[PDB]
Amino acid sequence: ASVHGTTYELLRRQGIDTVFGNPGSNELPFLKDFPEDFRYILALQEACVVGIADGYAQASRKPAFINLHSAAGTGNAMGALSNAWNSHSPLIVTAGQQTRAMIGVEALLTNVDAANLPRPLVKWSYEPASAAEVPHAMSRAIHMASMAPQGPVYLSVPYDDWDKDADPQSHHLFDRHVSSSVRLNDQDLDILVKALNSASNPAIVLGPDVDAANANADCVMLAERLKAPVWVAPSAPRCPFPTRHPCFRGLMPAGIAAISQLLEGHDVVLVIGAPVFRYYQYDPGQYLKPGTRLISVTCDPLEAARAPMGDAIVADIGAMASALANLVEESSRQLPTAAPEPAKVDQDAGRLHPETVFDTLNDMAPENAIYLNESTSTTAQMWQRLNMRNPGSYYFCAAGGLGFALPAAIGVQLAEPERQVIAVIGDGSANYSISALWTAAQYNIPTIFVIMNNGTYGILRWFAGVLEAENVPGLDVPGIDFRALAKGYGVQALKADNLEQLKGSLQEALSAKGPVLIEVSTVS
Amino acid sequence: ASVHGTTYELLRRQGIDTVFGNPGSNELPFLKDFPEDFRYILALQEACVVGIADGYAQASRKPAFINLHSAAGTGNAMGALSNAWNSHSPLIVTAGQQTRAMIGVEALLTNVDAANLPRPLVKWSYEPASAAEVPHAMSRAIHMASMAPQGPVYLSVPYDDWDKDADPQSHHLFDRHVSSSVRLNDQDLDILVKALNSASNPAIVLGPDVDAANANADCVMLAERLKAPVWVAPSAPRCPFPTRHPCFRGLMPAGIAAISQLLEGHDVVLVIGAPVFRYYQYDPGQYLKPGTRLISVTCDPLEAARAPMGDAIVADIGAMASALANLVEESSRQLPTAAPEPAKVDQDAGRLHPETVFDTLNDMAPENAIYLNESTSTTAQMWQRLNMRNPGSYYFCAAGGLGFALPAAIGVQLAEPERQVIAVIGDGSANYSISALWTAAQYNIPTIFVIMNNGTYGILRWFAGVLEAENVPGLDVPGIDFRALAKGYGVQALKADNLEQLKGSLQEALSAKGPVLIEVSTVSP
Amino acid sequence: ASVHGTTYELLRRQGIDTVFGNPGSNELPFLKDFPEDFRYILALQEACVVGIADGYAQASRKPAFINLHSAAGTGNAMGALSNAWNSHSPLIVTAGQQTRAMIGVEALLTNVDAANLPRPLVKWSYEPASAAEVPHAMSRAIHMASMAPQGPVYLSVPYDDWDKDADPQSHHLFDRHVSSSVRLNDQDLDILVKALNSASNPAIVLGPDVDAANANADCVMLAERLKAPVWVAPSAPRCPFPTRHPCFRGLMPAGIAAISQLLEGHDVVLVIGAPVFRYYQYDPGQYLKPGTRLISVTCDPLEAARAPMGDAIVADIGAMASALANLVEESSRQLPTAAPEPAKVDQDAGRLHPETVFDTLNDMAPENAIYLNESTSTTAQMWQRLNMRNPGSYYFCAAGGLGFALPAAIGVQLAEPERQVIAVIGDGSANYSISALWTAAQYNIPTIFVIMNNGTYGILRWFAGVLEAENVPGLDVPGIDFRALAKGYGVQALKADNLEQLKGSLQEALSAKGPVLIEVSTVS
Ligand SMILES: Cc1ncc(C[n+]2csc(CCOP(=O)(O)OP(=O)(O)O)c2C)c(N)n1
Ligand SMILES: Cc1ncc(C[n+]2csc(CCOP(=O)(O)OP(=O)(O)O)c2C)c(N)n1
Ligand SMILES: Cc1ncc(C[n+]2csc(CCOP(=O)(O)OP(=O)(O)O)c2C)c(N)n1
Ligand SMILES: [Ca+2]
Ligand SMILES: [Ca+2]
Ligand SMILES: [Ca+2]
Ligand SMILES: [Mg+2]
Repeated sequence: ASVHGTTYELLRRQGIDTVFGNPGSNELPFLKDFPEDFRYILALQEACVVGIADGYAQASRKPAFINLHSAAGTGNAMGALSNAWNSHSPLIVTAGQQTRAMIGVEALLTNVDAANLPRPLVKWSYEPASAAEVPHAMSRAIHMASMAPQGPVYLSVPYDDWDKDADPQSHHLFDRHVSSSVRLNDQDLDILVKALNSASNPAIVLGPDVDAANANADCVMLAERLKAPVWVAPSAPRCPFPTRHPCFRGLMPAGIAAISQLLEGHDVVLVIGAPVFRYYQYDPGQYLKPGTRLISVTCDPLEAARAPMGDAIVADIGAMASALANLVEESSRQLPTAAPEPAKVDQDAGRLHPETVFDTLNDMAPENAIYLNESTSTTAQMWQRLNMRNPGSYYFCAAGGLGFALPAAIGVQLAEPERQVIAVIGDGSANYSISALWTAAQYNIPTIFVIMNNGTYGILRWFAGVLEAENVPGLDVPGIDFRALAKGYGVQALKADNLEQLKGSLQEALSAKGPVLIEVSTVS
Repeated sequence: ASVHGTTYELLRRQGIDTVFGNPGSNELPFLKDFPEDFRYILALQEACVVGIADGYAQASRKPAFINLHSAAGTGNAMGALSNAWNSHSPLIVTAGQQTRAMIGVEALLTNVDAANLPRPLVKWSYEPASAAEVPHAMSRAIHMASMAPQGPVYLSVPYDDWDKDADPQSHHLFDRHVSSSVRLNDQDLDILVKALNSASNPAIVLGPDVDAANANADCVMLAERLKAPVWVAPSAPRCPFPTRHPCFRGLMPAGIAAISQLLEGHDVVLVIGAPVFRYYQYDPGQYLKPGTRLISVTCDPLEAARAPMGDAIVADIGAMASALANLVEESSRQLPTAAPEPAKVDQDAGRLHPETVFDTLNDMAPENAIYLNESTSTTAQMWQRLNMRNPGSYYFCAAGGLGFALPAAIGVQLAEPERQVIAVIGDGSANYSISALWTAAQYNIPTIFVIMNNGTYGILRWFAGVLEAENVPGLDVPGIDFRALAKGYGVQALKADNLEQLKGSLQEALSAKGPVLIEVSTVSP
Repeated sequence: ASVHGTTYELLRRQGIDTVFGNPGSNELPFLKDFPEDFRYILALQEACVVGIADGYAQASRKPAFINLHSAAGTGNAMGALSNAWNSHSPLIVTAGQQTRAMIGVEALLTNVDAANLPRPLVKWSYEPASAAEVPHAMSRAIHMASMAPQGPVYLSVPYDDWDKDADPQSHHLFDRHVSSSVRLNDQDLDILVKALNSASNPAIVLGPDVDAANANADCVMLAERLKAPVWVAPSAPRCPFPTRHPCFRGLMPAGIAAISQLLEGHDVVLVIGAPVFRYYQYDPGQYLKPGTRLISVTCDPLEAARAPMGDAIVADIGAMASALANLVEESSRQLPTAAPEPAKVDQDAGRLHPETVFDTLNDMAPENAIYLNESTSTTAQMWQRLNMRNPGSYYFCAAGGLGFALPAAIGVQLAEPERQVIAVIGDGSANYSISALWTAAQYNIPTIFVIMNNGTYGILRWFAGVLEAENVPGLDVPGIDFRALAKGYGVQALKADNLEQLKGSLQEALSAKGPVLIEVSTVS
């Protein structure tokens, strides 16, 4: 058997049947004789390729396979990999390398010191020392990406390797099962449950790894058992809790003082599946107010190590959430009261307020809709106004790297064809991966794109105000016609200059058969 | 003085007055109080920001300054940095980092292992140990970028550093002059000259570093004195020789066997300013045929070390080219036999052949026009059919990384407002950096973009053909409206479905005052 | 408080009270005002510092703290870090950096690209961006080194940081508890238990991580339950099992074909706490013969991902071994019969056979002795002839990096003052970290060093034979007088040119009160 055949059988047996790519000469030998049982998803830009695979991996909760072209292709994908690292996305990234005979002279398309290129944004980077080693390296890549903490991995393969003969003993690779679904030992776990039962005013904080492990339901039960208010960790890449649940308290502000102030009065704080903490703005103060004890459960050793306070437990979030939810006593305390419904903002017949857009989406979108957010100046309003009952309903670039939501929305839609994906993207962020639109049109992926157009870098303007910075250039982005951009890539475009038009467009988009883009004129 | 004021004074004193950027919160403290003598050029994407800066640096023959945001921004620009490494572009890439007080907890926007991120694609990568060191670090970066072999450098700066006090002794950095324009010592230089003089059949091979050093004229004199045929190194990122000069033989095919054959018979082969060699396709054979002696002159130690044959000299192209040009004696040998004329290919009144397009461009474009090529399948024909007699008249992505030409065509146009830039770009390549068009509109850079739309990844379909590779997915890119994309970013758009329309389109484009995009319906392979 | 005080308090609160080091100017501001509750162990060389700390960490099953000088000091120690990586030794390596004001100009003693230097032989490499962060960085290092899979970490600190003001919120670091004591979920653990109970002919293979977790007893129980033969994985760094137990089958030869042959007939092979596998010699063949299924329990994701065959479970060895040992049913199968005692080799009145030396050590050493092996050409003989009943009784360079055993023997002896340490080192290996002897004499660490002198690189001479390689230079090391070297460093020395002198020297050595070195004349 050839390395080519052996490799595809490996992918197939490990449950991988989709290839997200942008091709090059180095990758032709691998793409040739493409298995009929495999699917290839072309994106025009590498940043788009990874974004789409990222959305697909996250929604499907399974590793995604990518094929890029040498250093140039890998390089273009770097920004996307930065997000994938933060969101623990299981991405197997392969890139074609020059033929071994030509690597020495550094011929054109040679990926120099290839393993080093994507570092430090991957848990594993590797180039095999021989063709026969390739299947085994691929097997390594598959399990490294899938083991906790999940993350992107990198593999470089010289194009001449694929036709070579593969080692017959590679058959042992096909059916390897690697598990990391583990939880705290019985003894220590009982001590933890003791502590939770004995707390007089517990609070719970959930991060994206809860949604990734589909432990949302288990967390809901745990909260109901402890009668505890629930928060989502700051800078949230996902949503791990029904946002209308009486326990839900909303998105924590990404500041040190702000968070210790919020947790004040809570004697024990259970953090599940989140870093402690993913702060953003400079907000000096106490990490925790005296009287508050923090206990962290995380799947990532790097997160437990760098937390500046509290105890940490490194385990699988799914197994841990399940264990706790089923072991804690039912507290007699009153169940928390659901937060009040957001106030209706005053809306004239002009440009729409971000609050109005969200309220309208909430009224018109299906109950099982999936939202992506890359509208940076309106994130807070988005969490308050969208009712998200189900898991996997929200995605936001995990490292703050723009260009994520647009291609990811296509990947997510591909992963969940029964759920309407609605991406809310700012006029600024939209340009980073605009060409992903073409993939949506080409593969009939009925994703809905809502472009929030206020002609500027909203968030940046705000920051410039709180720093008091004057004469800052490059904050404005006038002169972009997004309907023409969407026509450029074969996507139906609509405009919403006002509320009347916004409802009309939303109704039309929801009904349309293919992907639709709506340009909304929002206030500055 | 603040680190902010000191750093801007250093850039000012070092001849930098332009900043290509895409801003983020980590960079606000730096962009604030933007000096009135500085000019900021905004790009919607990072790849686009770097590409434009690259074109600007290569055409101006001076280092370019870039400001990006954290790892996300730097990452988006990696593909572009691969090209820049290969073309020795002097680029100074600075990226904002999180406040020092917030790095430890790895807050959002922290650039982890910052200096490691752009490796191995930069000459130098660094994050200062404190605020006061920032100005010094910036100096190191400026000089690392400008010193032979020129290249991109990376500097990460925590945003809280800008408002801090600078070391008073930082003033010593302002007027620092560093020179690397050196040449072979007199003794060894005379020996080399003697070799060239005694050669009975020398050949010359020029690389992109010749055009970078503006050594084209000196190389012409040298070629004329030696009466030697002149070739351009394979995968040529630039043009270092008048393509219509009688010594010019053309672009070398990127194959080991193809090159040894072309050089057969030449007792002495002098290679100037090129890697040896930048092969591409697998084309196994002899590196050099017996009886052929090769001498390479490079400014990059890495190039001299990796060459699989010949002697090498690591020196400044400018100085070396000038020295040799004026040292070699005039040979009485006869000039090289005149090269045949590119045939006028068959063309009906339907979709245009790439050759028809190049012939028309060469007939209508000004003598001092600058071309940028990102049409991968038509490169060979472009070189045969375009008369480029001046320096700085050609750019092609140096590492083969697509997404170069479009933004770079804007950078080049900015650097040379008196020369008409004409980007020839395949429908595939055009998508990698499409948003760059917005920058041309916003700042009214009158670059002309010619999109060769054949609906496919031409070069790939061909390579798949020779490999007898059947059932290869992802080679077709149908359903792309480029006039609509141009409109989306505010650029005037025209279309050419046939020869007559192409001519009229070019005429209109050359008389336009702003950027113009022309979608050309070319024949699919 | 100062960064200096805060830091010593953190180490104190985290259980650290010993600094192994070799000082430099960059380390003076750290070492000044050395806390009275801390002890400092000086070594003449860096490879020796880390070797000693490594031995101490392995034997105490706790993280060892190290202090080295800048780049030159760190550099000198990288061979030893190579062993520590393979042994999963929890070493916290700290190295002084130039003052922040001088790093830019690259003054003398400046550690350029400090974080990159130790890579990739460390779990985590870091240099704080400010002095106030030093304490937090130290916290990360401590936890990163202690979390499974344990291993070495590296922190570079500019010497001017120590005298700076610490962040008051640093107090949150002091009592952080981080646990990775985890095991497979009940559901999946039940399936594994069933597979083991239904096994018709199971075998067990143990690695060094068993002895590290002190799960030896649990493994014994598991073995007796299942009535299964017990191997030790190849290239063994430690001894995870009593070598005279009825189930004990010995150390597996370090080859592919040899191991699959040995496992032939066993339907289920359970590998615990070992890579799969640490092969050495070139022995091509089947990874496993048909009919043999393999299950591996490892605490290291890198090991699980790279095994060429079998299923894997990534969990804590201590927790998993305990659960399994108490869950599996008692088999009705007949308990294996103990391996027959090794034959007595013929010994004339001249030089000594390695076999004779081990037989004599076994006869005269205490039952709780601790052996360290650096006699590369006599490892097999050593495993068969030494009866090691207890945990922590054997150590061997885990990456085959020589210069480990001499200093490590000192570290182990320091960690275990009640157990006699006996290091068996070849004349060749003795030279790599010879100056370590000084430390044993300085602090009167009564380690016994047995030098096997055959005046050559035995193992190398043997390998040159298999490859029929002739005319190989540098294989002989004549003219080394080890008694004079011991005298040079203040250690009592004895000689043994024959069996009668071996017995004599051994009795005196064991009766000795300080360290002793015995030079034994062994056959070629
Ligand atoms: C790749 C990348 N480039 C730049 C930034 C910095 N950045 C963050 S938000 C933002 C403005 C986003 O504009 P828009 O999409 O309009 O959101 P708005 O603030 O207008 O709601 C920028 C430039 C980033 N986070 N990632
Ligand atoms: C960033 C990047 N991605 C992928 C490739 C591989 N690649 C080389 S040529 C090519 C197709 C280019 O098509 P087009 O621009 O239409 O030129 P044509 O071949 O059609 O003439 C691709 C995908 C590359 N060189 N750079
Ligand atoms: C630092 C280091 N250098 C070299 C080697 C290679 N090596 C392994 S064993 C050996 C010879 C050891 O000889 P000795 O300690 O006398 O034992 P003998 O083979 O004589 O029994 C060498 C050179 C190594 N493993 N580590
Ligand atoms: Ca905006
Ligand atoms: Ca094309
Ligand atoms: Ca020896
Ligand atoms: Mg890198």
